[PDB]
Amino acid sequence: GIFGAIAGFIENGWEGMVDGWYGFRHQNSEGTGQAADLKSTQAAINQITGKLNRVIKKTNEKFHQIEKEFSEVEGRIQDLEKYVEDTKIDLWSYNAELLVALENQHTIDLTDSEMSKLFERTRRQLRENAEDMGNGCFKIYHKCDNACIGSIRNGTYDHDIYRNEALNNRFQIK
Amino acid sequence: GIFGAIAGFIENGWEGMVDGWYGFRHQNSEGTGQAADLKSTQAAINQITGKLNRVIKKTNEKFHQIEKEFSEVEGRIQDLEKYVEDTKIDLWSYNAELLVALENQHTIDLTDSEMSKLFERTRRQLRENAEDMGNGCFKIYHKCDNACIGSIRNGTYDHDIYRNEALNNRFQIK
Amino acid sequence: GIFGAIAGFIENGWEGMVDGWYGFRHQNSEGTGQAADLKSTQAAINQITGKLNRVIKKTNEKFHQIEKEFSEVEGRIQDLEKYVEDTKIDLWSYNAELLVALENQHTIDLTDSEMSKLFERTRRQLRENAEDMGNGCFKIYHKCDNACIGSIRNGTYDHDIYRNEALNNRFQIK
Amino acid sequence: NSMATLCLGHHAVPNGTLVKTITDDQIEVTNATELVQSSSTGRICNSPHQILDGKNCTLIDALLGDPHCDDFQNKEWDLFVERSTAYSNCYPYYVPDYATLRSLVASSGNLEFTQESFNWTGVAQDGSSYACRRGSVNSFFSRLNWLYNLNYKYPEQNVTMPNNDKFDKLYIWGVHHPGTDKDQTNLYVQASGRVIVSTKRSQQTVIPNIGSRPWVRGVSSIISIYWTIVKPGDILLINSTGNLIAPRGYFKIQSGKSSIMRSDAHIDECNSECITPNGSIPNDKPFQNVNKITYGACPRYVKQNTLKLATGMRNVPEK
Amino acid sequence: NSMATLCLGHHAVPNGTLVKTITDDQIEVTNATELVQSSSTGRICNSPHQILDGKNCTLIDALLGDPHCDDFQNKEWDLFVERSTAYSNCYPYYVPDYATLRSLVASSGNLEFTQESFNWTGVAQDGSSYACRRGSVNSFFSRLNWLYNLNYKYPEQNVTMPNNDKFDKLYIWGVHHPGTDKDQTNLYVQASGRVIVSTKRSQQTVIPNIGSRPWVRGVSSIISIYWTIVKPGDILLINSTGNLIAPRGYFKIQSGKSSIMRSDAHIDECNSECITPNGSIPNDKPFQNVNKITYGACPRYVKQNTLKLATGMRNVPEK
Amino acid sequence: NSMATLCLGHHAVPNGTLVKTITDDQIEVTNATELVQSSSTGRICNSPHQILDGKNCTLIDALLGDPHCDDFQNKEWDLFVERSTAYSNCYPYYVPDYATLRSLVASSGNLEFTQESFNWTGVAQDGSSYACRRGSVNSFFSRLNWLYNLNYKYPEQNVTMPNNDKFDKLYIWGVHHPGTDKDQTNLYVQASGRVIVSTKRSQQTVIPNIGSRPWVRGVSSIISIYWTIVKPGDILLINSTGNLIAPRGYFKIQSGKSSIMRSDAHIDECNSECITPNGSIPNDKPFQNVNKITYGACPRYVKQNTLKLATGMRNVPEK
Ligand SMILES: *[C@@H]1O[C@H](CO)[C@@H](O[C@@H]2O[C@H](CO)[C@@H](O[C@H]3O[C@H](CO[C@H]4O[C@H](CO)[C@@H](O)[C@H](O)[C@@H]4O)[C@@H](O)[C@H](O[C@H]4O[C@H](CO)[C@@H](O)[C@H](O)[C@@H]4O[C@H]4O[C@H](CO)[C@@H](O)[C@H](O)[C@@H]4O)[C@@H]3O)[C@H](O)[C@H]2NC(C)=O)[C@H](O)[C@H]1NC(C)=O
Ligand SMILES: *[C@@H]1O[C@H](CO)[C@@H](O[C@@H]2O[C@H](CO)[C@@H](O[C@H]3O[C@H](CO[C@H]4O[C@H](CO)[C@@H](O)[C@H](O)[C@@H]4O)[C@@H](O)[C@H](O[C@H]4O[C@H](CO)[C@@H](O)[C@H](O)[C@@H]4O[C@H]4O[C@H](CO)[C@@H](O)[C@H](O)[C@@H]4O)[C@@H]3O)[C@H](O)[C@H]2NC(C)=O)[C@H](O)[C@H]1NC(C)=O
Ligand SMILES: *[C@@H]1O[C@H](CO)[C@@H](O[C@@H]2O[C@H](CO)[C@@H](O[C@H]3O[C@H](CO[C@H]4O[C@H](CO)[C@@H](O)[C@H](O)[C@@H]4O)[C@@H](O)[C@H](O[C@H]4O[C@H](CO)[C@@H](O)[C@H](O)[C@@H]4O[C@H]4O[C@H](CO)[C@@H](O)[C@H](O)[C@@H]4O)[C@@H]3O)[C@H](O)[C@H]2NC(C)=O)[C@H](O)[C@H]1NC(C)=O
Ligand SMILES: *[C@@H]1O[C@H](CO)[C@@H](O[C@@H]2O[C@H](CO)[C@@H](O[C@@H]3O[C@H](CO)[C@@H](O)[C@H](O[C@H]4O[C@H](CO)[C@@H](O)[C@H](O[C@H]5O[C@H](CO)[C@@H](O)[C@H](O)[C@@H]5O)[C@@H]4O)[C@@H]3O)[C@H](O)[C@H]2NC(C)=O)[C@H](O)[C@H]1NC(C)=O
Ligand SMILES: *[C@@H]1O[C@H](CO)[C@@H](O[C@@H]2O[C@H](CO)[C@@H](O[C@@H]3O[C@H](CO[C@H]4O[C@H](CO)[C@@H](O)[C@H](O)[C@@H]4O)[C@@H](O)[C@H](O[C@H]4O[C@H](CO)[C@@H](O)[C@H](O)[C@@H]4O)[C@@H]3O)[C@H](O)[C@H]2NC(C)=O)[C@H](O)[C@H]1NC(C)=O
Ligand SMILES: *[C@@H]1O[C@H](CO)[C@@H](O[C@@H]2O[C@H](CO)[C@@H](O[C@@H]3O[C@H](CO[C@H]4O[C@H](CO)[C@@H](O)[C@H](O)[C@@H]4O)[C@@H](O)[C@H](O[C@H]4O[C@H](CO)[C@@H](O)[C@H](O)[C@@H]4O)[C@@H]3O)[C@H](O)[C@H]2NC(C)=O)[C@H](O)[C@H]1NC(C)=O
Ligand SMILES: *[C@@H]1O[C@H](CO)[C@@H](O[C@@H]2O[C@H](CO)[C@@H](O[C@@H]3O[C@H](CO)[C@@H](O)[C@H](O[C@H]4O[C@H](CO)[C@@H](O)[C@H](O)[C@@H]4O)[C@@H]3O)[C@H](O)[C@H]2NC(C)=O)[C@H](O)[C@H]1NC(C)=O
Ligand SMILES: *[C@@H]1O[C@H](CO)[C@@H](O[C@@H]2O[C@H](CO)[C@@H](O[C@@H]3O[C@H](CO)[C@@H](O)[C@H](O[C@H]4O[C@H](CO)[C@@H](O)[C@H](O)[C@@H]4O)[C@@H]3O)[C@H](O)[C@H]2NC(C)=O)[C@H](O)[C@H]1NC(C)=O
Ligand SMILES: *[C@@H]1O[C@H](CO)[C@@H](O[C@@H]2O[C@H](CO)[C@@H](O)[C@H](O)[C@H]2NC(C)=O)[C@H](O)[C@H]1NC(C)=O
Ligand SMILES: *[C@@H]1O[C@H](CO)[C@@H](O)[C@H](O)[C@H]1NC(C)=O
Ligand SMILES: *[C@@H]1O[C@H](CO)[C@@H](O)[C@H](O)[C@H]1NC(C)=O
Ligand SMILES: *[C@@H]1O[C@H](CO)[C@@H](O)[C@H](O)[C@H]1NC(C)=O
Repeated sequence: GIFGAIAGFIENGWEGMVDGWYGFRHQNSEGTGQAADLKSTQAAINQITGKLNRVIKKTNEKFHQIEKEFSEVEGRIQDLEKYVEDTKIDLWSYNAELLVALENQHTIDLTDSEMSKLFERTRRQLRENAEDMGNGCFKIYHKCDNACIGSIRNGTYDHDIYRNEALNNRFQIK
Repeated sequence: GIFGAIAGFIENGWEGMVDGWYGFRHQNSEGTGQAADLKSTQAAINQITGKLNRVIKKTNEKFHQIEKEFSEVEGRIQDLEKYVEDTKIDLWSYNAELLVALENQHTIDLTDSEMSKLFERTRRQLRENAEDMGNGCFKIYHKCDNACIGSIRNGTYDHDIYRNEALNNRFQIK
Repeated sequence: GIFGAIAGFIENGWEGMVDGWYGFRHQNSEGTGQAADLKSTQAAINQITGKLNRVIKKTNEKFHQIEKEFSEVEGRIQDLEKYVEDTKIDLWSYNAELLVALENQHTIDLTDSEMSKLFERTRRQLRENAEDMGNGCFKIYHKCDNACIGSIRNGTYDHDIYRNEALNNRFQIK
Repeated sequence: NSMATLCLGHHAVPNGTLVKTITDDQIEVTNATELVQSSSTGRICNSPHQILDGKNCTLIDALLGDPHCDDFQNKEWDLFVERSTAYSNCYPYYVPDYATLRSLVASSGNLEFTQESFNWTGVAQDGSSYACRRGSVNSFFSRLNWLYNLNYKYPEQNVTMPNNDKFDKLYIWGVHHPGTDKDQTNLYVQASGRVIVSTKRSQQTVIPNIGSRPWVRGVSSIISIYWTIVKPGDILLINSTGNLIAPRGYFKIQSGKSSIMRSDAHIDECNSECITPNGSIPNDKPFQNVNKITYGACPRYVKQNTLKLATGMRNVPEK
Repeated sequence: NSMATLCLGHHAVPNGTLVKTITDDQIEVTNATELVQSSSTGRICNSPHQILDGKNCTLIDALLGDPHCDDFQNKEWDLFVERSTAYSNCYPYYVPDYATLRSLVASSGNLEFTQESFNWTGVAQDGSSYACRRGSVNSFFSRLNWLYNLNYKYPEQNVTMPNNDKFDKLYIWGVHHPGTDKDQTNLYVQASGRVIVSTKRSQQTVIPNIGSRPWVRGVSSIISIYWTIVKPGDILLINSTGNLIAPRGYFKIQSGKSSIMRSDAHIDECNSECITPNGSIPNDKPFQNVNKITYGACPRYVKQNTLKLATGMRNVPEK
Repeated sequence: NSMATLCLGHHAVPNGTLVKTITDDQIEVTNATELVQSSSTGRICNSPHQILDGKNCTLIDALLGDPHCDDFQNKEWDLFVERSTAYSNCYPYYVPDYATLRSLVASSGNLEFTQESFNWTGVAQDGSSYACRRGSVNSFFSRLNWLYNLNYKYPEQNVTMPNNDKFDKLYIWGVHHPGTDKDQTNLYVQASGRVIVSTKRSQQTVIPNIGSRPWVRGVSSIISIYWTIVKPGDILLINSTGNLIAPRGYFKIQSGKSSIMRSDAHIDECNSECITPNGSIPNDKPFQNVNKITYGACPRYVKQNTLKLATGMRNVPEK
């Protein structure tokens, strides 16, 4: 997409994540795990549900119109009755083709955005205790048990407690 | 929006910034102030004025056309006269409805952009002397008087002279 | 554009680059060089070729239609044959006018996007061994010969073997 | 040095669908939905729209009163369905602006007939014909009154009829074209004549033309069918030397959602807002590919038979 | 503390507006402007377009030359405005394809009448009637010449009139259908006849039908109004046995921005390029909701009564 | 020296191109491609569409068989080209709804004529005229048979001709309108006359009007031209007591992609899918400003003369 996160610096998706659209995978001292993120998932879904309802509009509903098939050759007036209906169908076929094209381009780019937004939210939160590895993963430089991981996934991660521990693990003689 | 800054990590907008659209707000030892950014404000207005002028403007000038109302039952030819005009009205109603949805979706996204661009442009300036608190505010690790703050609102902020002081406040026995 | 990279934090473009759409200029002990990045150049081209091929798409083969120029005064029926063709032309003119403006707006944004992607690719690649000068350039804090530079542009820069040398230059007395 | 990794990722599916975008032509998202209804059941649901199956009767034959169409008298409808197997079994006729007369009656929505007493003096009424047999017994169109000679005489006729109600009134009448100058005198005694049917706002004048016509059900003659709308405060004014196929009354002409459609589709017990000639179709989708002829709340006909709208991110499965 | 905190942000307002987007139905921005014109003064501006208030005269009644329409001779317009209070006050007439004649005269944009002396012989000219009365004095359609018997004779006419100019000529002629057989012979001595009006390109034939018509203003007769256009180098050629309401000349007929509109709106002294039957509306918006009938540089008629184009960012306010 | 700088950038060109966007009216990009095709050679390419050069004959004149148009008999076309230098050099005629008969014959795509033998009796055939000369030798339309009296007798023709084939049949015929009552009786020894042409589905009746018409090639008469289509199982019934311009057979009517266009452009041995009255144009672009009249696979006509689609990024050169 235009944000380069889905099909971009995230090498692939997770078929095994069925409780959301965006989520966390972690590896720490107690083991490994996976957890969907509800905010980003609900953000993307509510946008796609919204545009979907505008598209299935619904309006129209016509009753007595013009005849559109003819069993006799008639000439001028019939040439017009056909040209009008033909003109209209091409114009609506165009609208329908362009609508799906524009919408799908936007459906992809917004789902790309929601991924990038969840990454930036996580980046700001970790502050100076983690480095971006480049694949949507963070290396967290301090002991971060399940409580610490959970405090990131919910938005209550206090970087200050781990800052001194993390800053030392980053700077030395590697 | 798609950049997640307005109605994003910026929790709300300053209802009392009457002199601009985007701007700064500070607190140093001297006092707390506020000032709008002319560059980002003018950028957003000129794009919105631009699309406004394309959307207003002529030209639809029509002078002798078909009769749109009828006091008599006439049948076939009036059926067609009605169908042609009704067909035209639905198509334009669609064009108008879709036009406003696309413009407004983009009017919102481009303003969200200009917020994020001013932020990133600022972080490129402070380089290694400040940290992103994640809410839209920077924490600056050196003494920055009002002339120093004012030097951030223009390209004049020379990070080289504050680097040694800032790094020490960032890294110490914490 | 909306990513603030082209005509943005990159002041201007390089008329000296003709073998790519995006690239690297570098400066080290051995001197200067210039190489185009194929992956990003190709990515922006494949999209523009895609939309160019969708826009130029065989459709619209019509044969016997209505008459559209008249050499007699006939009134009601001719008024309609003209209103029909006139209504149609205005509609396809609007479709044409809007299609160009959307595709052109998107083409600018998406090319601006690919420049930003390449920058964020290079930034993550350098980890903690360089800093953003703001002009679109990175200041690398270690000895990086032409071979080293090559590994950066080519996904093979191993930041670990320079991290100690780099951090020593970034923090010290200066 | 006990570190920890935290990875951000997304949603992926084994069974993606290809959608279409501004830049790519086929691209795999996790999920999409169809926007073009392309299938029908082949049957017309009997509700919500009040269907009136014409069967062997066309709307005009029912209007005029073809004896085998008597079961359509005073019938109302939301959609009249004309069938290809229909026929005519009464006197041979032809209607200039047939399409127009059929159009305005179809949109009226009813065949509600109201009789009126035209003061014909000196003429024998209720003319019959072998070509329009009502079971081996002779008769004519039910809503038309054939005037012929009474005691080897025909007086030049004149009658007024006003519209004193608050609604437009639709009058259907005709003019007889005998096939030989023999039949012309044996019916109206005169050699040829004029029929002048007028209102304050309209004017109609017909001259009969004697001459042979294609043999149909016994007779080589034909009737021409004409219609006249009389608005409130206006007048209908017949004036005729002969050859007049007189009206018996008016039809209430209304405006509403009513229409007509040609289709041989069977009518089934179900419910569907949208009707097409080849069957009822659903209208949950915004576009449809079944037929450009529709009636009711329908999707808009388009040339495409499929347009998938993406409802998910790009699918990037197991690499 | 060696501290300083720099915050970046965006402005906001208390009173934001809701707008439609691709994603959301109602979302609050800081400022939007309306794109649909939905109001009018109720009055028509008489500039920059040259308006012609028809008053009690229809464009057809001015064309033919009604007495009370005398004030429209040789007049021009850009927008002719027919009123609902209009009436006729001359001989009863009817016009086949009235809609077409009105349409073509309206687009022509003038009534500039040129006199022409046709060479009628043996026939009384300037016939008048009790219906078309210019005071107590009986007179007739100003642009029409009623031909009738002279010394109890009417000789079959034949008269030419070539178009020796460079522009199109428009002739408005007619045919008389009298109520009685007696009136036919008092005016034209002979029985019903043929009026044959052809050109090199056109061809028109009318057969007068004597009959009783709706009694109007003293007469139970009627006049069928027809028209003819003569090309440069072409020739108008009349051949009438009788029953001819002959023309006094031609109208010049060229093309341009002229048209006609039914409306009862008063006319003030303002300036608005866009006219609707409801009055003038300002064309500063690209769409409008007043009327589908428009004349001039107008916004395009849509079905919505409001489309708010957002001209600001999201409104995010308080907590 | 412990230092190395890596700059990232994008290219530029010295000469951009201005394009339109949603935001700007003009903005510079490195590249664009035109979308409006607004030029042509001025020459219709004779392939891949079967072109037929009408030269001096309107399609109606070739249909009827004007002598100077005998080349065009039994021709086929995908596009018939009518030239402004066309003249008519036979008997004078006019066609009510000329436009329709021109439209339907042009859409049928051929002039394949099949001769049939009607059993005319007591009547002289192959009537010729001084106005329609085939080499200073009097003759007439090649597809019309002029019937007149034989030995002071014109027995009432009555003849049927059924369509026992798959293809529909198109018959062309006419009614002669003599100038004087003398010409009427000299040709048909009976005043007036009558022509009744019937199918089971259609009925055309014409009464010839005697009267002087504009002098053309020595005659003051004229011929009305009529057409009639007969579907399989149907019948063609002609009943004339005089003044019939009989047919000689039927035209084979088909339904295809044939049409007709007015131009004076020359025809070359090139090849182009799209045809305009200005010569062929390339259909590589999606829109065209050449003409709203097109034939075949063409770009859609728009009003803009240029619409540039950006094919590159913003062009930002030396500051
Ligand atoms: C002007 O020119 C036209 C055209 O030529 C001419 O019109 C012709 O008129 C005659 C009049 O009789 C008519 O004759 C036939 O009509 C019937 C044809 O019916 C079908 O026959 C076949 C299939 O069924 C098929 O080939 C045909 O195409 C058609 O579909 C037919 O009834 C007639 O046959 C009669 O023969 C004797 C006559 O008594 C009887 O033994 C028959 O039963 C039948 O008629 C009698 O039947 C019933 C029995 O109960 C009886 O009650 C009734 O009274 C009737 O007398 C003929 O074959 C032509 O069809 C018709 N042609 C067209 C094209 O219309 C005009 O007559 C001419 N004008 C003048 C003034 O002469
Ligand atoms: C064929 O069939 C038609 C149908 O009937 C028939 O036509 C009919 O003809 C009669 C007589 O001509 C006509 O009768 C009167 O119609 C007028 C309309 O009536 C109402 O409207 C008026 C207001 O708009 C007003 O008068 C009343 O409200 C009225 O109720 C009516 O006006 C006429 O009245 C005049 O008739 C005679 C003529 O002398 C007098 O009795 C009256 O006073 C009146 O005016 C006379 O007096 C004044 C006094 O000074 C005098 O100045 C004036 O000049 C005049 O002489 C009509 O009589 C029917 O309307 C009409 N039917 C229609 C139209 O449907 C044909 O006659 C039939 N064909 C044949 C050959 O017989
Ligand atoms: C009702 O009223 C109409 C109109 O008032 C009337 O129609 C008129 O009828 C007359 C008689 O037929 C006719 O008169 C001559 O018109 C011909 C056209 O003239 C045009 O030619 C010019 C040059 O071509 C051109 O500039 C103009 O457009 C001009 O108007 C004219 O050719 C005829 O005259 C030739 O023919 C006669 C007959 O032989 C000869 O006597 C003449 O000398 C002349 O040329 C002769 O010489 C040439 C050698 O050069 C020779 O080769 C040739 O054979 C010929 O003999 C016509 O006489 C009017 O044109 C016509 N007008 C209209 C409008 O139709 C009706 O007749 C009236 N109805 C009744 C029942 O009476
Ligand atoms: C188109 O424009 C032309 C140009 O003006 C018009 O032409 C004119 O037509 C009229 C009518 O056709 C012509 O007058 C007739 O001339 C003929 C010439 O032969 C003449 O026979 C006829 O008189 C006959 O008609 C009378 C009708 O009342 C009969 O009663 C009478 O017949 C009886 O009388 C004789 C006594 O002599 C007895 O022997 C018998 O008892 C007989 O039965 C009489 O013979 C008319 O006078 C006129 O000449 C002509 N003008 C020109 C310049 O050619 C067309 O009329 C016009 N057509 C339209 C408008 O449709
Ligand atoms: C909804 O309702 C509509 C209306 O019926 C249906 O749409 C029609 O579908 C039929 C197919 O079932 C279409 O008919 C086909 O198209 C062509 C039309 O025939 C042309 O060619 C002949 C001469 O060859 C001309 O005379 C004629 O005027 C036409 O120009 C043909 O190509 C097809 O012929 C095929 O069938 C015959 C046997 O039947 C074979 O022998 C042939 O070789 C050939 O293969 C056929 O006739 C029709 O055009 C459609 N549109 C209409 C009628 O307007 C929908 O199918 C129906 N259902 C749905 C779900 O939409
Ligand atoms: C600019 O000029 C135009 C032209 O007149 C005006 O448009 C008219 O607007 C009025 C009011 O909106 C319309 O009048 C009303 O329409 C009602 C519904 O219309 C349909 O429904 C009935 C079914 O009952 C059909 O029979 C009918 O033919 C219509 O198809 C009618 O019901 C109204 O009747 C009256 O009675 C009811 C009582 O039930 C009252 O409550 C109503 O108020 C009303 O007085 C009435 O007919 C009218 O149809 C419009 N005309 C046209 C041509 O569009 C604009 O209003 C005017 N101004 C502006 C700003 O645009
Ligand atoms: C259509 O074409 C047909 C061709 O068949 C044509 O039909 C013919 O019509 C005429 C008149 O309408 C018929 O003539 C009649 O013939 C019968 C047969 O015996 C006679 O009895 C009639 O005599 C009466 O008519 C006289 C008229 O002056 C009276 O004076 C006399 O006293 C008699 O009452 C009359 O002559 C003719 O028979 C038919 N043809 C055939 C083959 O039967 C018809 O006219 C055409 N219609 C058009 C062109 O409109
Ligand atoms: C509309 O309806 C009216 C009302 O009936 C009708 O008017 C009537 O027409 C008849 C026919 O013209 C008139 O009756 C006439 O009466 C006079 C009395 O003086 C007679 O002279 C007439 O007889 C003629 O008949 C011969 C032919 O057989 C002629 O050659 C001869 O010369 C005689 O004149 C004729 O019978 C009647 O007077 C009028 N009016 C009324 C009130 O009856 C009119 O015909 C209808 N309009 C149509 C049918 O178009
Ligand atoms: C146009 O017609 C109207 C009818 O509505 C005339 O208005 C009336 O005319 C009478 C007679 O002069 C006056 O007494 C009334 O006061 C008028 N107004 C009404 C009845 O409301 C009008 O005079 C006619 N002529 C014009 C407008 O020039
Ligand atoms: C934050 O993490 C804690 C674990 O310490 C958990 O109990 C809580 O539910 C999380 N917050 C939310 C909003 O779920
Ligand atoms: C900011 O930069 C420009 C150029 O010097 C000017 O607006 C202003 O003087 C500067 N402000 C400070 C505080 O230097
Ligand atoms: C990328 O890897 C190293 C960089 O020095 C080099 O050996 C290799 O050739 C590079 N790739 C290409 C295509 O040259």
